[PDB]
Amino acid sequence: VDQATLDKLEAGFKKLQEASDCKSLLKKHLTKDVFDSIKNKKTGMGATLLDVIQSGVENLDSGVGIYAPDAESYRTFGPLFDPIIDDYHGGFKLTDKHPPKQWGDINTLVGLDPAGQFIISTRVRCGRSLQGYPFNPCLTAEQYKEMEEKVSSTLSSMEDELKGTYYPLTGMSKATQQQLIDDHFLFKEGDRFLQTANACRYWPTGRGIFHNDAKTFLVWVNEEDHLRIISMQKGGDLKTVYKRLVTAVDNIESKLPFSHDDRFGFLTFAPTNLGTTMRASVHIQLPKLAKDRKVLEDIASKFNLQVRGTRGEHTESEGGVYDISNKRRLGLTEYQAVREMQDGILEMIRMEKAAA
Ligand SMILES: Nc1ncnc2c1ncn2[C@@H]1O[C@H](COP(=O)(O)OP(=O)(O)O)[C@@H](O)[C@H]1O
Ligand SMILES: NC(=[NH2+])NCCC[C@H](N)C(=O)O
Ligand SMILES: [Cl-]
Ligand SMILES: [Mg+2]
Repeated sequence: VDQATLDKLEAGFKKLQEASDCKSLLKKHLTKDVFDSIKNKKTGMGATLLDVIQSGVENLDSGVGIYAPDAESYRTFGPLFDPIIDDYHGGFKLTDKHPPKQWGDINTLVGLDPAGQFIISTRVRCGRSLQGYPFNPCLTAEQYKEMEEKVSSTLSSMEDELKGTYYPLTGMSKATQQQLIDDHFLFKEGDRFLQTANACRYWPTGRGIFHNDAKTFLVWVNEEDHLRIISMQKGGDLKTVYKRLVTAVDNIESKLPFSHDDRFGFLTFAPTNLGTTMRASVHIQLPKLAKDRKVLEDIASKFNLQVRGTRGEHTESEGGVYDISNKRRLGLTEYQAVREMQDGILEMIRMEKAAA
């Protein structure tokens, strides 16, 4: 590590202290004992502790605040990642090791809201990393194009329900883009947390979205992760949604080599998406229980569920519509993950029905 870097790190660490109102896991776990212990480390690709915490330092409002420039970062800066991963994922020790991929008995899933008075839509996604490629911050503009090439090709061989067209962000009309974002299909453009983590370089080169005409199956290309395999649709038919995602992933996995860590499961750019990389969500309306986003969040937390705005994380709820999903992704199976969301939603719906 050079000198200019340490200057910004020492300056960054101090900033986290003078932010009495900062509640990010970064501040909560980057002790002076942890800071000094690794701030002088660098990875084979030149990633430093600054490339890891820069986003959380510049955005005190972050909930986590860090990212892994390359797979090696997860271990080079273990002292910092390890405790953050443990806290977030509901308890993941140092000796712990994520379990083997297990979709589970899909047949055991049920409809989330029959009467259809609360649930608007259901969605489940996973994240994958192409072997041979580092994470965003370590990518060259040429690598974004290479990766875009590989993924688009592999997806052109999707058949039946999973058959669709790849739409590059480069050349996409502002109208088409804005609509796909507003319809909750396409990832938003320019996220401050990602920008400051240098995850958006050369934008929009190599970025794109693949999806079948129904747009119930989608693959985000080069946003936060190399790939994001999405399955979504209106209603609470979690069974179908999950089943579809499973089909897609198993198929895609037989064609593209994805990075998998003996301990962290499937590797991702961010620590909250490790392991199963699964975020099973629903856009739900709970008028009585959501009489204060805060009281709703306290309820959901008891079920290991997370609450997000209608347009995604770091956004507000629009017209009572909230994004509730399983928070944990590492330390449990795909099946267990999707189940925490299922079980959690079923109870909250009940609590809502009995609510005064
Ligand atoms: N259950 C859902 N129904 C419809 N859209 C969803 C659903 N869950 C999330 N979304 C949409 O996914 C997009 C990305 O949201 P974000 O919070 O970044 O989640 P992620 O990165 O895990 O996919 C946003 O448009 C959000 O509105
Ligand atoms: N997509 C994600 N990694 N979301 C969770 C972290 C988001 C942001 N870096 C924060 O810590 O607030
Ligand atoms: Cl994260
Ligand atoms: Mg996202």
